[PDB]
Amino acid sequence: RGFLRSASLGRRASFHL
Amino acid sequence: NAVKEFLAKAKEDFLKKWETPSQNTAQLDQFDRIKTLGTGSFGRVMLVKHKESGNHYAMKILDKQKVVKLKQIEHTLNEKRILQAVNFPFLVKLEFSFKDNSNLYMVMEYVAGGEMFSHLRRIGRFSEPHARFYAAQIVLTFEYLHSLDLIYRDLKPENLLIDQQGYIQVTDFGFAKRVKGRTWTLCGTPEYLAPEIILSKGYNKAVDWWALGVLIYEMAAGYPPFFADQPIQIYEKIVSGKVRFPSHFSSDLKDLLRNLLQVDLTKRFGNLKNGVNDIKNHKWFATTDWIAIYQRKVEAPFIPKFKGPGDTSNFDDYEEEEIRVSINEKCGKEFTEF
Ligand SMILES: Nc1ncnc2c1ncn2[C@@H]1O[C@H](COP(=O)(O)OP(=O)(O)NP(=O)(O)O)[C@@H](O)[C@H]1O
Ligand SMILES: [Mg+2]
Ligand SMILES: [Mg+2]
Repeated sequence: RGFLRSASLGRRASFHL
Repeated sequence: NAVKEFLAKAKEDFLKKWETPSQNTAQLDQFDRIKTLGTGSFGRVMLVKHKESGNHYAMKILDKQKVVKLKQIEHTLNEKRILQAVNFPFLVKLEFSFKDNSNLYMVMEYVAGGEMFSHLRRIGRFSEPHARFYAAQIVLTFEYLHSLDLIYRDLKPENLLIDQQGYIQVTDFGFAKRVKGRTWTLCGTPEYLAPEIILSKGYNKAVDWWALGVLIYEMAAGYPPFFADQPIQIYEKIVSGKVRFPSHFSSDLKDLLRNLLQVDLTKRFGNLKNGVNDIKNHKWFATTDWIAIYQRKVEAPFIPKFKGPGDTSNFDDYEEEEIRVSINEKCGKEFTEF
């Protein structure tokens, strides 16, 4: 519920470390 | 007892196909590569057609050298072992599997609709009846996967495929793991991590129910509930325990999300005494016919554009690159197990 930014709406990538 | 014995019989088929996994059962010349459906550092996913049967399938190729390099063999071990031992209408069917020089292969049923991510982003946001339709399939899938001691650990619209009739086909089992107690592997996606995974503590199957609460939120609003400019701010919001709902969220949806997105592990739905029936009996699923969803008798609120077979209109063309083959077997000793 904030100001939407295009980077957060892109395809998210999984990870593991 | 009618559903208690069905899952009990499903655990038998699992443990049977689990102890003695399948073996290589095709050749790469049986399927020609039509177009690339996806790609990545570990490998690629191509749309191939059966030259001996005349039908299309989804061939996921994984570069054997790169898998050894990226420290992911065990994830390819479990993903191949789980995808052959499970069977569910909402899980993908591994039709064929065969190892080769420089590559490993997995022929899965071709899902013609692509990721849910693209449709959600294109449409903007789903309606609550539209999202309730997709959430129910995840609940019945998590109920069946949890009965087999499996944790998915990576629920997000990028790994949810919409089949030809509007139903969900789950694909990515990279972080899937059969475990009875707890686990401590930090994996997933920042926006979907449960607060215990963030605090570097031990977590159980309840993290799959936190992801369901985030997933329902993103489908009904068009954006995840925890997003920020830096990943550290996202981890701060998740553990804080504050969620702001949009104006158009129904009061029943706000209640179900408050139970799913519960930082307190002792109050989170799905991890209580009544188990999965905490969620299926909620007032939000009060229009959902669960047996009709499983039998796939409910009309889908959305059908992917499938005017003809072989159309990748819902996927992205990317760049088409052939697979590099070697004369020297790049198969490591661990790849024998596959
Ligand atoms: N059975 C299938 N039918 C249709 N498309 C598929 C199928 N399996 C995979 N894909 C496509 O291939 C893409 C990659 O899937 P996936 O197995 O998650 O790759 P990955 O190893 O997880 N890399 P990542 O992009 O981070 O998920 C998916 O997003 C789909 O577009
Ligand atoms: Mg994935
Ligand atoms: Mg993955």
